[PDB]
Amino acid sequence: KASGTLREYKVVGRCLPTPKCRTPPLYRMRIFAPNHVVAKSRFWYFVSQLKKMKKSSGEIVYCGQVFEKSPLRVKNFGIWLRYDSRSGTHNMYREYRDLTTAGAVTQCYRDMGARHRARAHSIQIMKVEEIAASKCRRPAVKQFHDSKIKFPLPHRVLRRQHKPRFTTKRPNTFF
Amino acid sequence: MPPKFDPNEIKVVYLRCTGGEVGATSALAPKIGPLGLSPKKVGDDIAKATGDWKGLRITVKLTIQNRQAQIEVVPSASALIIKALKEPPRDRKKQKNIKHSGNITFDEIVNIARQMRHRSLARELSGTIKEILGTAQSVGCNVDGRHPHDIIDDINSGAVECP
Amino acid sequence: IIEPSLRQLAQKYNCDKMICRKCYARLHPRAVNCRKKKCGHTNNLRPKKKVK
Amino acid sequence: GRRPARCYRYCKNKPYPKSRFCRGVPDAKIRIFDLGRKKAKVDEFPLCGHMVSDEYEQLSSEALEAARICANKYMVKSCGKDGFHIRVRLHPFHVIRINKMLTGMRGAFGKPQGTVARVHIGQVIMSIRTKLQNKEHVVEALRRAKFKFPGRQKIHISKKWGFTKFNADEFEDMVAEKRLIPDGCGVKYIPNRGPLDKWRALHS
Amino acid sequence: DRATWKSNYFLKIIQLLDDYPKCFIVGADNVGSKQMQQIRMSLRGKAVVLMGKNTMMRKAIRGHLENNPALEKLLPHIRGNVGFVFTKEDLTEIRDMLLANKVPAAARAGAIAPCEVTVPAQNTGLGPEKTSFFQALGITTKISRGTIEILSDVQLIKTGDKVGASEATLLNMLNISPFSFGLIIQQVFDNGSIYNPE
Amino acid sequence: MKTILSNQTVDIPENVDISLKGRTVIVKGPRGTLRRDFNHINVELSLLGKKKKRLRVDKWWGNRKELATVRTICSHVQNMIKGVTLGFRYKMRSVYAHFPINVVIQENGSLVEIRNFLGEKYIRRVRMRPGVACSVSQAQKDELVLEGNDIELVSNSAALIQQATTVKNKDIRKFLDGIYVSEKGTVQQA
RNA sequence: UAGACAGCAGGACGGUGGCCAUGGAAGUCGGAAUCCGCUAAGGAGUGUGUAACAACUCACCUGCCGAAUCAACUAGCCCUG
Ligand SMILES: [Mg+2]
Ligand SMILES: [Mg+2]
Ligand SMILES: [Zn+2]
Repeated sequence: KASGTLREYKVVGRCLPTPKCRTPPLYRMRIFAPNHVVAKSRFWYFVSQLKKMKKSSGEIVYCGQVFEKSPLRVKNFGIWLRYDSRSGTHNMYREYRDLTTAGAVTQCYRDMGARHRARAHSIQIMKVEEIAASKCRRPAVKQFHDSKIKFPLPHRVLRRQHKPRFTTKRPNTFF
Repeated sequence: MPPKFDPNEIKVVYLRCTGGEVGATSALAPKIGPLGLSPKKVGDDIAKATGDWKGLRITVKLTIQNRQAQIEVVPSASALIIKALKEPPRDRKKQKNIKHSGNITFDEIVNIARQMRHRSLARELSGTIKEILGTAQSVGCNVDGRHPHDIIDDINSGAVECP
Repeated sequence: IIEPSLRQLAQKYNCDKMICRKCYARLHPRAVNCRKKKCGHTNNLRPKKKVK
Repeated sequence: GRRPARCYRYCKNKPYPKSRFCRGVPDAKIRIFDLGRKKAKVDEFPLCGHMVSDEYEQLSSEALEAARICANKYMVKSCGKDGFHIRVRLHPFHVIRINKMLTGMRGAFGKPQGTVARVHIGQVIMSIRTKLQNKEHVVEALRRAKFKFPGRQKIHISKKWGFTKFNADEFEDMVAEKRLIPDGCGVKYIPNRGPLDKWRALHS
Repeated sequence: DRATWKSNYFLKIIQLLDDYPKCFIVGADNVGSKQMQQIRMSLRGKAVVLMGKNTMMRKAIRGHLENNPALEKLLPHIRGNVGFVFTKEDLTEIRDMLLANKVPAAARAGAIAPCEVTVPAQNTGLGPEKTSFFQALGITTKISRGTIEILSDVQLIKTGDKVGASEATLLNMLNISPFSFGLIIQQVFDNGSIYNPE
Repeated sequence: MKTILSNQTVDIPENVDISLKGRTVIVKGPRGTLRRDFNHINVELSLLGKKKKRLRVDKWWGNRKELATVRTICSHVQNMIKGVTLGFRYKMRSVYAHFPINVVIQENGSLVEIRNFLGEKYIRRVRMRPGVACSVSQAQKDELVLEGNDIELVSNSAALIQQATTVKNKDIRKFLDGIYVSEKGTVQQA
């Protein structure tokens, strides 16, 4: 799987009946992916590991997008993970800040490529939780739990360099 | 004894310490105490009757566990026989000096403690029974002019009465 | 031959040290890792041998 | 006479074991596959720590013996002469051929110099059985052993009880209920299907 | 470790301070525990004697249950090296006791010179090894048939100095140390009434 | 990670006055003046109080290493204040077995001549760094003194001597001859 | 925050050579071993030289600064090889 900017989809599914069993159980999952053609496919990936079904022996009843409930309120997210490196297979827990659940997850897949260099086909996502200001075990996020917070914008580089390319004024990097 | 309460062969020789005084914890609550049928009042009454002069002197302890009346002869106080001929009596309530008379004046107790040992801790004609009864000159003493650590290379008596 | 306190002061700078087994170096006596890049901060040390 | 082991590390050729078709091979350098107080009942030595493999390769009889000895020495010096029981869970059944060029490349089919053992991933090579206060010494022992093998191995504790196949949390209850019997260095499970005379003998 | 040792002290020292009213605290100067060790032969558990740690900074938990006054009035008095010596007994008697209940008092150097120094008109010890120790200071060293007998009566040391290596090795090695004191009386716990030891 | 702020502070006594042209510190006091530049660290220095009582140094958005510099600036300043207010004095002693050493001072306090080390005929000359003044001592025979206001030049100066006076091609565990530092200290005990 | 963790400052006794080994092992290539207490705690004791020492020293508490720290694993870029 590749990635763009991700989205959350609610997919719920069922096996196929037969003269033995008439109404089998339903099964729900919560999935993050670009669009609905891939999410259906990731669904059969997981549900096959857990239970004993396949695509020919089942049907997709509903697949739909779930929208954020409060997208203008800053939130703290906590993420539980399974990936596999070049040697073994590992678990972990990570924390982030964002407005939307989608954006936090997206923010992970980048981060893992950078620290640990894992491609998306090597990652499984179990659970995501809106965490309080407490219960945050990681300091990078606790820096920002301050009612009276401030800081400056120190050394600020010139963007827009090739607007004038040959000048006379040497720049200024103090504001 | 294994299958049920069958007292056939239980006479045993165990080891305790903290000194043979009446104490606040009494020094008579070991782990081997509650195996041996000893209530707390009598097991001290025998110990204080047994600890009469010869010897009231604090030794570590020893106890040949019998049923009721348990004798405890003087153990192998060998660092403490440096001092256990202290001018008696000194039991309790009059002990302002820890062990500080400095009046052992080694003249006879060296060889008398040497023979008093029951051929214990030695493969020698009492040479080790001198050595390990001299291993503890920390707070010891000697003749009024003699000091430890600069007399320990001389012997001036006869080894005929050793065992 | 020499006053003991001065003698101690000399031995400070010429006898009380640790030695990497690889790079054959000198280190302060309270060390656990070498200082050189030739060995890789190697964590394998001994003390210096005092005269008999 | 012996070569390095980079020449024979990978599982290239098919198995060619010792049988009526292959004759003329020596024996192996290892002959003993377990040590320690190998008689202890199931209750004395409940803890098990394993060595596990992570490659598909070949291991030699020499390697196994060297590893066997290094572990025994330290384990003695740490705990005791009878504080443990150790077992090796591999056997050298596959054979190695050598073509000696003292013709050239004509008539090439070797001579059976050697024996070696094959490994799959997840298999077990070594295992130790002892008590719980001696956990870290067990780990230290095996760690000294990995430096005798060509590969990447790793160590883990088992949830089981000893060299059995039952979970520790269940075992202890399950022996006080007459499903498991301690018949030696192992156990013996028994179900509710046989003839009752064995239920009469028990429960009495 | 520190598991069962302090699991006692979750409530043990709390219990000591609640149920049994009056006490003393003994300050420990730069001292070896010989005094705290062989104080056994000064007294017994008439009440108890036990120096511990600085748990006497943990007093909000102690006044939590409203046990006894005069408890919280010690936090400045404990910045390091102090203990606690418990007696529910006659006041002025134990005052006089721990004024000078400090016998062993061994330390090579570091302490004070409390009183005036006098003529050493005694035989502390003779050494034929070397006489430079006396020749350096330059006092009468009349030799009368090997031995050395001094008769000069003059003043050498006076109160308010700082001890040096010379007299430090002197007072260790020659079996004389009028130099160290062990553990002194300084406070009063009258169950709530705070006054001085006059 | 990165962190938003780290800061640390230094006080000043009344006797002393300091000033700053950005990252260029000016100290003055009884024993003169000192001048030192910190234009290679990227910090913000500020000075606040009645007649500039107290100094703080702070940094924004730095790594593990870049935070490590903040206390190091402060440590230098404490040293400069102490030097201009008190001044540094290091004492050095000589050691020998058979052949003693003869040290003399040619200029007022600049040039040193070491002579007869291990019975050689060669002569060793040393030049003090500027500002430092050396002079033989009293009440102990074999002893030097180095006074200065800048610890750097002193310590640099004393160590030139210690390395110039050293032995080669032998076992040094026995041959222990040289000039070795005795103790650091101050011109004034206050 | 009951003040640990780094550093400065009082140490490592008795039944006890436990006990093999004595050619040497009162800790002393070192091996089955490894109870008891004195305190507030000294381990049937950690390398050192060793007829053997006494002891040097490698857990244990009396104070200074002082706290959010400590240990063992594991994997990514860089480094030695
Ligand atoms: Mg082939
Ligand atoms: Mg040998
Ligand atoms: Zn190195």
